[PDB]
Amino acid sequence: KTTGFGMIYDSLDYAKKNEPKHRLARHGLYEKKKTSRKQRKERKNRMKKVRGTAKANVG
Amino acid sequence: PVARSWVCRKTYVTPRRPFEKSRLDQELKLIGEYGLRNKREVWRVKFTLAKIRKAARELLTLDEKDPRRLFEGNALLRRLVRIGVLDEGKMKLDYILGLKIEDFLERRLQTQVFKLGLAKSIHHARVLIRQRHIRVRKQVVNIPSFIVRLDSQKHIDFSLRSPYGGGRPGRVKRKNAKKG
Amino acid sequence: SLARAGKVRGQTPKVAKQEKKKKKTGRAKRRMQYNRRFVNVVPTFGKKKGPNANS
Amino acid sequence: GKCRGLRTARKLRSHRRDQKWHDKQYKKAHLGTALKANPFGGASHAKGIVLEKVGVEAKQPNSAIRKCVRVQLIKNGKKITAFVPNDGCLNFIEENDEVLVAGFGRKGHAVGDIPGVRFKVVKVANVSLLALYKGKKERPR
RNA sequence: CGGGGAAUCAGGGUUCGAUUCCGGAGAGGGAGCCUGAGAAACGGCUACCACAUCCAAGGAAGGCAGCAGGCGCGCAAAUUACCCACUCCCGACCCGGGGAGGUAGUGACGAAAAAUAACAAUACAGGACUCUUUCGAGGCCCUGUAAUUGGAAUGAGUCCACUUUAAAUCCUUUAACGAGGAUCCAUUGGAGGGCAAGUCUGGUGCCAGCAGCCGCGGUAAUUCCAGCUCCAAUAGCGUAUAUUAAAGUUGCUGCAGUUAAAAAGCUCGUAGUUGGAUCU
Repeated sequence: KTTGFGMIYDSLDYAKKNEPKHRLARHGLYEKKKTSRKQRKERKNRMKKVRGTAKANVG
Repeated sequence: PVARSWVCRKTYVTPRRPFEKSRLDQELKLIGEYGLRNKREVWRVKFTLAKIRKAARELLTLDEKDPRRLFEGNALLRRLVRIGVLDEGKMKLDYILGLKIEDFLERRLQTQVFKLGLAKSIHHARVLIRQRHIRVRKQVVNIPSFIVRLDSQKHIDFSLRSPYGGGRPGRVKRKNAKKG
Repeated sequence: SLARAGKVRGQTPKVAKQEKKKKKTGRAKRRMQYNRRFVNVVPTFGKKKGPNANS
Repeated sequence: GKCRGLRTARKLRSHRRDQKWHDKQYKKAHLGTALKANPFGGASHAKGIVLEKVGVEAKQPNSAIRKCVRVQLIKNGKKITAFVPNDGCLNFIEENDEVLVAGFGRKGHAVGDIPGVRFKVVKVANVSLLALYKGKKERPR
């Protein structure tokens, strides 16, 4: 035997609203960002160092 | 803090005296009779039996109409009957103290495979179980220390995927038949 | 005075170990120990011989 | 004899601790003067620097020279004598060498023929004397 | 730091508890505050004390007993990895964030399971059943030596794929390859006694050394150094140290005090301990 879990939704709209994004990405219905954690942590700190509309310039 | 459990036991005790000839001979006789790997399997069965007898001896100190004594005693008696060590007629708390290590060693999967004629030796039985040729009811069991329940003994089979079972002969026969 | 170090170990002639067949391990070794001590037993009137007894 | 009254608890426990102080192993463990006289300082092992090589003469019935070493421990600066067990193993030791030392087995008591040695050399230049003696490893310098 | 608890243990006990749960304390040391419902808060501020960074020499900025990591210290302890998918928490919030936590890496701390081969035929060898006065004659099993043969079953590994998962890895499931002893070769200690197993052979000659203890070694060494053989445990086994049982050698259970260690020179006496019957 192989034992797993399964779900059948009523429509694709409810499936998109109620599945986790990773089980939607296994069917090609989601695209994850390619940025890692450390890049956006360091970007967040770097733009924490600056003030105002100049925050959007750094990156 | 982590989401991990740290509960673990030791399943045997090392004996008090290291070199006593009577104990060495008796343990080697057990190993030869039942085809065991080392002294630790003998010590493990001995420790299990000692735990059972300590539990029964703790139960016998209470009054005969005590609720804990009755409940735990029938639980222990049913557990020892189900593995086939006790019998239905002698299902009493006093008979538990009359149990042997050789009583528990007959209930291993190795011994039961050897007794039912599936194997021609006790060492051959241990090999056959380890080689994934033996199934119990429907599950393939790879462990020789598998204690066979009384209702589970009547159907021990050859695990149809095995060469001795349904089909698909193994590596050696496929190589030798593909010579010419 | 005196106090040599490694005198005898450096004196003793080097004898090479002979190449022998390997020993069985695990359950097979215990099987061989059981079959040697309890199965093919030779009766003895007083049993004064050990396993490593020579001469 | 002993007091056996129902109210003699503090007499019993006070006399117990007072006569407990008369036990030699208890006084070694709990007075705290042996722990500060111990060079290892409550450690299984210590690491030191070889100061010199010593021939220690064996006690009266046995005639031998045991090869020992005077070492100064790194962590407290105390000086000890450690025995180098096997034959030819003193030749693996040079002066001003880094050496791991353990006790010899009788808990601070001298052992066998050797007068006044409580310690043995375990490792020389961070490689074991066993691997050097059996020739499994090589020693740096 | 204290508890929950842990090791050991007949019964009584002894020892441990920095350590993931509950409580407390503190963020280099002291001290004083602001904000706030809540802090005498330190990934807030202000000082002094001790350290220490950038300087253009005027000034400016500090606080890993958080996560990784480094130095130092030592007998003594892991990656400057990936994710917020799970568990939950915070926010104006179904949406954002979390080195909390999760997942991998290192990991013989410790615990559980468990390989290193099994079988068949022959040649010797035993022990049994039948027939024989016996010798013997057989078809009944067993055992290793097999410098004897034989094919069968395999997991280790190699490695498509599926499954796992946030993405992976691992485990599991599976194609294909993968086993005859010079291999896919099991170690660590020991062999006088305690304590299981050699008065074997060679070398050394109170030397080198072994030896927890008793002892061995000074020319037949059962103890050193080796070879062979044997013994114990076995993927494990030594050694050092702390501790527990052995220890009825701390004795409440349960020890002693003539001669072995030990009762005060003697009496009085307070606290302490103990205290005669007797009431339906």
